Amino acid sequence: SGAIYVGNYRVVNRHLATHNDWANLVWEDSSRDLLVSSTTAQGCDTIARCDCQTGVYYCSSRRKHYPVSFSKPSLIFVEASEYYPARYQSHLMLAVGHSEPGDCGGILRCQHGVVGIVSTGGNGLVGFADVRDLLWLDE
Ligand SMILES: COc1ncccc1NS(=O)(=O)N1CCC[C@H](C(N)=O)C1
Ligand SMILES: [Zn+2]
Repeated sequence: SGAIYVGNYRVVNRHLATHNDWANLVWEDSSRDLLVSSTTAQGCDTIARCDCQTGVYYCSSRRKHYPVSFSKPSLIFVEASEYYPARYQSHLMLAVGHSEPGDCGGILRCQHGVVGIVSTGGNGLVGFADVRDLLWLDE
């Protein structure tokens, strides 16, 4: 679990969005596993606008932060799950690191701000949904 809170927006994994997220929907994209809902309170986070390929993510299944080198956002094949059919997920960045399904929503940050959230994993890999190209989150 986990979300990004920026301005009057809440960014969550689309497969973990609640009834309240869908009732206050701003934008969603199944191919990216992202959903953004509106909030009444001002958020605590800020978004990186950079090309960093290293950073630190929070792993709830270890209660620890880990440093990572990750690939540039790209279209990657993701096996079928209870939430989606087998498909290509876009804007996904991979890194070597521990993750379990409940780790989705953990934030990946660099020195500039939030880069993305955990969205995929397995066999010593962890995949993050990028949010740096969503410029409208800042206005
Ligand atoms: C070890 O398993 C995981 N670890 C972290 C996050 C996720 C998994 N499991 S997953 O990649 O199969 N995943 C399951 C939930 C939906 C996700 C999606 N973005 O399509 C894909
Ligand atoms: Zn950066």
